[PDB]
Amino acid sequence: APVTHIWYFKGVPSRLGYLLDLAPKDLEKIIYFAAYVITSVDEEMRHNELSTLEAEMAVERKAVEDQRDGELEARAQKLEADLAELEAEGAKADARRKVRDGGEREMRQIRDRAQRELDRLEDIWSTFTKLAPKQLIVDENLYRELVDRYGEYFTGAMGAESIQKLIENFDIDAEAESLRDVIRNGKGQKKLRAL
Amino acid sequence: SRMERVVRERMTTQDVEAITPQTLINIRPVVAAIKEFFGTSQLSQFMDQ
Amino acid sequence: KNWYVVHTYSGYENKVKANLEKRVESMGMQDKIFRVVVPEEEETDIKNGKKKVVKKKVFPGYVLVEIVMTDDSWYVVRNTPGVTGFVGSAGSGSKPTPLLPGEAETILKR
Amino acid sequence: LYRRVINRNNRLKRLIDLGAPEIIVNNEKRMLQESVDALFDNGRRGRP
DNA sequence: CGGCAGTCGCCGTCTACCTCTCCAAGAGCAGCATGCGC
DNA sequence: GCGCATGCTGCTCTTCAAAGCCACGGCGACTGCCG
RNA sequence: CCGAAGCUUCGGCUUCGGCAGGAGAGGUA
Repeated sequence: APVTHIWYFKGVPSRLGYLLDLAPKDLEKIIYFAAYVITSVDEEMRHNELSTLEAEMAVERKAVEDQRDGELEARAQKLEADLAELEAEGAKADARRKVRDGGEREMRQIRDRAQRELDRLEDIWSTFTKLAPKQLIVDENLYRELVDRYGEYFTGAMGAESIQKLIENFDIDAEAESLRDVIRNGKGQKKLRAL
Repeated sequence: SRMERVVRERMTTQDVEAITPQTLINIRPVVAAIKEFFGTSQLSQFMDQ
Repeated sequence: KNWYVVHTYSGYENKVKANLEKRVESMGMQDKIFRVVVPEEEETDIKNGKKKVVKKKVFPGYVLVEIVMTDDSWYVVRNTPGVTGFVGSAGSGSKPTPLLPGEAETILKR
Repeated sequence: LYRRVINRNNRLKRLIDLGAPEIIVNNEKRMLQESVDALFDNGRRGRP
């Protein structure tokens, strides 16, 4: 398996980080198997599939809503029935007030579960729409999900084999003239970083 | 302290009714510390005569 | 309940298995850990008829261990006389990553 | 330091050419990287 | 966004010569070797 | 007399754990932090 | 490279034999 020379990464400064435009902590995390990075992203296939993916996502959206209302109707069924059959026969409805608060928190339990699911889908979509190369992504869960659903169009991994790919797919001239353009018309500290 | 750590760790892997104080105690760490102090140390110095 | 991985030194897989199975009860937690499996297979070889079957552990140095997750189970299955760590710790080792259903099944199905 | 590098490399090769799960292979690759780093400059990162 | 100041890591700190001592240990795996049984 | 099982000695590894102990000046990135 | 032993035509030839790294403490100018 490929490895990385210590002289060009743990120095002052980090020459590898200066070449790849990555913070040294990010390099340390990627190299020693603690985070992922996105090597490439096929944007043409993420353009001629947009509204189709949006329609499948709305299908799952509606299916999650259908699930929610299904078990909300059946929970309100059980509730209504039992509560109206035994609405504190004789005494004060302190039992139906305990299960009033408990049933409102049961409705909000399934409601926050459907909210959680809505958030999962929202973030998955956002990330799959804001996926540029050389972007570090942590949390194995999310990665695995993105690689299951939208497996293709996006490629990436961790370790020095994933830094060899970043170095191989590197264009010296474009970055060089970009830095010269920044130095030509710029001030502040971005000019110092370019220098 | 090293010997105490060893006996604490080994007291939970042996079977009861065959545990005696002589089977829980290791002498090697203590003699190692003593012979390491009296030899390669900066304060036990070769005497000048 | 998931299947995790543990990293012993070298040659101490069966002694870590024994010490762990003893400390399951001797310590005081019979409902946390459940099953310890040291992956093992065979090796075709003979000495003019007399067999040997070299103990070729299919994963030299690791011991899968079915376990739940708390704050005393981690303690017991990390101070065992032999284990070195909880292989899988990707990020301050704050919650070991469990083995994936598939791979766990195809390893056990050997 | 050479013996350590060779041992880790041999173990990694045998585990890769066996069909091992990803976690174990990743652990071995990290350990090989650390051994080579200690060969070239011992003490620069972590403990000697 | 935009300055900003503490902070944290890495670099360096004279030359030449003499004498002595100390420098992995515990655990585990075969390769036969022999006693005993039918 | 032959076949089974279990014990002498060379002989070759093996090393993640974790508490321990706590100048001085110069230079340069950097990094959370306040506005 | 040195030693021992043979051939030696006196240029030499042959046999055998043989090694030297770290850490700490004290001192003299």
